[PDB]
Amino acid sequence: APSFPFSRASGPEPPAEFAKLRATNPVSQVKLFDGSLAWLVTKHKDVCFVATSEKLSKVRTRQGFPELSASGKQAAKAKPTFVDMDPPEHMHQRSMVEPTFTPEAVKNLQPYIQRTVDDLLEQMKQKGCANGPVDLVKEFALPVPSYIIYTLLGVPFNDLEYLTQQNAIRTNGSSTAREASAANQELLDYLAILVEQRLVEPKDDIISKLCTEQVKPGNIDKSDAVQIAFLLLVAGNATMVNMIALGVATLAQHPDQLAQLKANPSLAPQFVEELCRYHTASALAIKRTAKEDVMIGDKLVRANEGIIASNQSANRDEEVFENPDEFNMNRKWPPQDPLGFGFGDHRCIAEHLAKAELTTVFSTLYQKFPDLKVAVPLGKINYTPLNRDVGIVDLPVIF
Ligand code: HEM
Repeated sequence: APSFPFSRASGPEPPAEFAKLRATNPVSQVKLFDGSLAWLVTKHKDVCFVATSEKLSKVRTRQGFPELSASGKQAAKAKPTFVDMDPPEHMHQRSMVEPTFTPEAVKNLQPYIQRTVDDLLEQMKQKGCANGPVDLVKEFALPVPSYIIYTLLGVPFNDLEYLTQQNAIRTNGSSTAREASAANQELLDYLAILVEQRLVEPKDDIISKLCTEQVKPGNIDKSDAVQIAFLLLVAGNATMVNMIALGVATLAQHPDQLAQLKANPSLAPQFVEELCRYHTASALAIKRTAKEDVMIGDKLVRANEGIIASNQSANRDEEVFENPDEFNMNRKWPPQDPLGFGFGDHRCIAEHLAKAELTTVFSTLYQKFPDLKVAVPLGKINYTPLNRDVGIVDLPVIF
């Protein structure tokens, strides 16, 4: 049983193991850091099965759950939020904050997403590059998703820059465990104060809605509200930052596509669709434990055994996506859903918001900076460690 997670074949590529497994052993056992075993599912149809089967559980207190790291096993001890719940608890809590993320709500949020992007671009422009290239991640990819979610949660404008920096420290590879936990506790402390404040004088934000609709009636307590707000903040932020950076690098990598996008920003939506399929920046979030025996392919997964369903592999499944390893914004899409945001009840709560942010970014970036260019050989791009999810640490650009 090979050790898992696997390492990316190279900076921008997925682990080489998946293609081989999809062809010769689509459902196989892998070995986790603690020596335990787990079933790895690599085919699109099977990943969808795991994501929706009622015989599988997301509860991390179940023996057999596939924790992939030492830290993961520790976090599994904290009280759970909806990300780690099964029905009926799952939707009972998730529906408390879903309103803000509906397709309709996100459509109404579009002008705000656009002004946020426009302002950040203007700041990056007036920040010039006269004395050298700028780091597109720090100056743009990081603040876009950060300012948006923080603002949606209820954070005041003046605190955005500092809070964006602290949240980044949580996941920065350079941060020490101490600095990471310190930033973590700090954000939690800050949200606690926001909840106390909003309980007294509610405003138009997620935290206020939680306080008024759930804390006051007694449906959840203050700490619960804090944890839910924290989940929404930390869940997909770092992924959003990486997707934006990955998007720019990909366009640099494929001049033809960039030319087409520049000529027709209306293609932004399809570019984003292909990006979320091609670069599956969140590939280790579909995990379960079997509540009872379940058959998947030619394998029997016994009760209490763990399962990891790779949506990254599913997104390269040649049986669903023709020429899966080719980035093609003009790709002819199959009836099957790409799985960059998961599948089933747990499907990313912010999928529509995420796509709206990316679409806004790629329909505006090259309009503002037609000559935007990565100011370093593409082969030198600073990617996240190969043993981690795909992403980019920093990206020097000129425009
Ligand atoms: C391009 C960026 C993003 C990607 C690629 C992404 C991907 C994912 C994936 C793969 C899952 C697992 C879904 C499943 O269990 O099937 C997920 C869950 C989740 N994401 Fe995201 N996400 C992104 C952005 C966001 C943002 C912006 C937020 C925060 C506002 C967010 C909040 C969450 C939450 C709370 C869950 C858990 C949902 C549940 O279990 O019910 N995501 N995301």
